[PDB]
Amino acid sequence: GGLKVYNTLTKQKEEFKPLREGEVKMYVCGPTVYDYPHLGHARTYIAFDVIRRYLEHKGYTVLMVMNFTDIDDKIIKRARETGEDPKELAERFIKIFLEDMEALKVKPADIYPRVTDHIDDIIEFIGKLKEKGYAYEGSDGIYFEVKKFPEYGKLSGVKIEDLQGKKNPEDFALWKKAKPGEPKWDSPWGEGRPGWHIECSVMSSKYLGESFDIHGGGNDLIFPHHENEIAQSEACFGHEWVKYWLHTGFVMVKGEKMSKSLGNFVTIRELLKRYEPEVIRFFVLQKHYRSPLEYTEEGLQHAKNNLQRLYNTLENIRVALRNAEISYTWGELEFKTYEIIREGKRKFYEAMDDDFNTAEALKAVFEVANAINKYLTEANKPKESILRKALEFFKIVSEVFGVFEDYFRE
Amino acid sequence: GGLKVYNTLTKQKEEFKPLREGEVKMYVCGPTVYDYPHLGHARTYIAFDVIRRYLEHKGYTVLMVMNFTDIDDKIIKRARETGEDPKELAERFIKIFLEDMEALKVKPADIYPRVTDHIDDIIEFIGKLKEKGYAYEGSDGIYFEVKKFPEYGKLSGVKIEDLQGKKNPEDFALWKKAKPGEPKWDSPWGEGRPGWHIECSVMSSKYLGESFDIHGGGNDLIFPHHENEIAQSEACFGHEWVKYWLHTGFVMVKGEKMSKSLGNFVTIRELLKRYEPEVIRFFVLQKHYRSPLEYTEEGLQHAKNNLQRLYNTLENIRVALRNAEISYTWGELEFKTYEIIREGKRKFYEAMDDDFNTAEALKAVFEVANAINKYLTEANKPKESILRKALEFFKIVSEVFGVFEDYFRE
Ligand SMILES: [Zn+2]
Ligand SMILES: [Zn+2]
Repeated sequence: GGLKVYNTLTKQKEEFKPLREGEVKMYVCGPTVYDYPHLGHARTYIAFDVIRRYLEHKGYTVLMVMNFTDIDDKIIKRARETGEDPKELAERFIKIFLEDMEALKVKPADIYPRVTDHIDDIIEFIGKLKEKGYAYEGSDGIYFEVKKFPEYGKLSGVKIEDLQGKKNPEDFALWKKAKPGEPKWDSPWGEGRPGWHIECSVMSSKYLGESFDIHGGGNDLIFPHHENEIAQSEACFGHEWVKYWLHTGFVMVKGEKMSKSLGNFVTIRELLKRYEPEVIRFFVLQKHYRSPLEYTEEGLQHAKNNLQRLYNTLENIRVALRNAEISYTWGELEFKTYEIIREGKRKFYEAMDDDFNTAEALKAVFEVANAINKYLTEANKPKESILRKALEFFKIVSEVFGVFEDYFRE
Repeated sequence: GGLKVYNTLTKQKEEFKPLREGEVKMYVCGPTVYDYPHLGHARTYIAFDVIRRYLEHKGYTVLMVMNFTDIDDKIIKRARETGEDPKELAERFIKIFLEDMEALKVKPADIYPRVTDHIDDIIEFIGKLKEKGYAYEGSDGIYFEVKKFPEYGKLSGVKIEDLQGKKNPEDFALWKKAKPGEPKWDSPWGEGRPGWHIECSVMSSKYLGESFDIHGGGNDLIFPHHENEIAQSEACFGHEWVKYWLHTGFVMVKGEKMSKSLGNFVTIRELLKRYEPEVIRFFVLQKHYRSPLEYTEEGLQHAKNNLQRLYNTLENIRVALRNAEISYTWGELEFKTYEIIREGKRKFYEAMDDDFNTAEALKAVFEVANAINKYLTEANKPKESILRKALEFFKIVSEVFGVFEDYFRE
C-alpha cells in the first residue's frame, strides 16, 4: 500500500524508503541554456515537479537540486554563431528558462548550482579521482578510465565490449584543455573547461552529501550521462551514490524523438501563445511519466477540453455552494455521491502511489467529477457537506498536480 | 511509526487502523441545545475538529456525524421557565450553536441528525431490544435491563454492585411516558419521549453503518452516557460497535469542573467579545485534549501573545519574500535553517501521531518560528527557497490546527 517507484538501476518497482526519515533529497539534471526550452524540457520538469509535490503531500521534506550548466561546447558554438559572450548568452537563457518554468507553475528548485561558480570543487574532485588512480592525463586533457570501474553499465546495461589523446574509445573527458578563443579557467593540469558529466556529480555530492535519494533526468541521459555520473561518484566514494533513478519518457513528434537536431521542436513560448499553462500541464500529466508522449495539436485540444470540463464542474460546485444547506439527514443519493467521492480519493492515492501513475489518478478525478455533476443534476437541494468533500478532493488534486490553482486561490 | 490513539475502552495507546481502508467514520455526541454554549463545548469540539483535520490531512476520508438532542427534560424545563415552546427554543439554540461553531472556525459536521426527526427509528430500536429480551415495560415507560448485558462497565470501569417503575436502580429509561404538558410521540407502549441514551446509538447505527471507527464526546460522557450506548448497541447487534473511544478532558475553573450547575461557566460569545476565534483555538490547543484545561484570563492572554508572535513571524516571512532571491548556493546558515525546518516538520508529525499531542506540535512550531526569525535576522539577503519551505510548514500547521487562516487565505 506504500509508495512504490520504478528504479531504472534495477529496472523494477521498489518500495520507496528514503535514506533519512521524513526527508527526500532529489537531484534533477537541469537544461543546457543555449536556446529556448522546448516541450521535452516542459514534460520532464512538469513530471518531476508533480513528483516533488506528491512527495511533499505525503509529509516528506523535499530538497530539490537542479544544476544550471552555463558553460558547454554547444553554448560556445551558439555564442560564436550569434557573436555574443558564452556567459551573457548563458545568463539570458537561464533567465528565459526560469520565466518559462514560472509560467508553467513549476515550483522552483531549492538550489540552482552553476558550473562557473563550482570550478574549484570540480578541480578538487578530479584531483581526488586521479589520486585514486581512476583518471589519467592525455594530450588534450584529463580522462576517466572506464575499465578501472568494474560496475560500468549498471544503469543502462550497455556492455563495455559493445562500445569498443584518449586511450580507449569508451573513455570520456573529465577536463578538456582550452581551445583558443573559448572561456577557460586555471587548473593544475592546464587551462581548460570541465567535462559534460563531472559537473552534476560534483554539485550533487556538494549540496546533497555523498549519497541521496532520487536522481532524475530525461531518458536520453541514461547513457552516457547518468552512467558517467554514477561511475564517477562510486569511483570517488566507493559506496552507493543514488538509491532511486527516475527517467521521464521521450516526447515524440510524428513517431520520432523530439530534439533540436532534427528541428522538430516546439518551444514553450510558442505553446503559451496558443494554450494556457494548465492545459500544457494537463496534457503532460495525461500520460505516465515513463511512457513516451506523442505531441499532437489534437491531443492538446483534447487536454484543453477535459480541463475545461473540470473547470465547469468546479464552477458548478461553487455556484451550488451559495444555496447549499446543512444536512440534517442523508438520502440514498447523498450516500452514493459520498461513496463515489471516497472511492475516487482512495483510487487517486493508490494511483499516485503506483509509480506516480497520473493517468489512473486523472481517471479517478473524472469519475468524481462525473459523480458530482450527476448529484448536482439530480439533487433538488444540494447538501453542503457533499460539495465540501468534493472541493477537498479537488483541492488535493490541485496541490498534487498543480492545476485548478486560480479556482482555489479565491 | 503510524498514528496512535488513546483508546478509553482499553485505556491504552493503540495503532489506529480503520475498519475500511481510507475511510474514518467518526461520531461526536452533540450539545443539548437549551442555552448558550460555554467553553467546555468549545474545547471538546475544537479538539475533535483538529482530530478530523489531521485525519483528513493524512489521506483519510472522514465522515463525521454530530447529533442534536433537540428534545430533553432540561429543554422542557427551560421552555417552561421562558414561556416558550420547546421546539422553537431548541431550534433557536441550534442556530446559535451553529453560529458559534462557525465563528470558531470549526468545520461543520457532515450530518446533523435530530431526535424529533428520528422518532420512528428509535421506536424500532426499542422494539428490537424488547423482542431480544433486553428491555421491559415499567409503570412509567420502557426500561433497559442492565443484568442481561454482562459486559456493562468495560468502558468506565464502574461495577454493577457499586451502583446498587425501575426493577433495579442501575436500570435506565429507554422510553418515558409523557407527563401532561410535555411534547409526546405515539408509540406501541404509549405516548412518550425517548431517553437521552438511545438517540446517539440509533443515529450512529443509522448513518455510520453497523460499526464505525471513532466515537467522541466529553469526559463526563464516559459514564453513564457512553457506557449506556455501548450496552444498547452491543445488545441490539451482538458484536463490536465502536473501535476507538476518544474523550476530551474537563475544563477547570479555579480548580473545579466548569458546568452550568455551579454557575461558573463562561459562554463562547463572551470570549468572542473579548478575544479572537484563533486565540481561543490556540488556548484550547495549548494542552493535550485528554488533559484538563484551566480557564484563566492570564492563560488566554498568554495564548494571545504567543499567537501574536506567530503572526509577527509570518508577517516577517511575507515581507522578506518580496525581496527574496533564488538560491544558486547555500551557506551554513541556509543549511542550518533548512535542517531546523525539516526537523520541526518531522517532530510536528511525530507529535500529532502520538495521540494528537498538540502541545509538542506547538513546541515544534515555535522552534521553527524562532529558527526562521533568527535566519531573517542574520541573513543579509534571504533565500526564497528557505522562506518557501517555512511557509509550507506553516501552511501544514494552518491546515491541521485551523489557525493562520487570514494569512494563507489572502
Ligand atoms: Zn547531469
Ligand atoms: Zn451520546
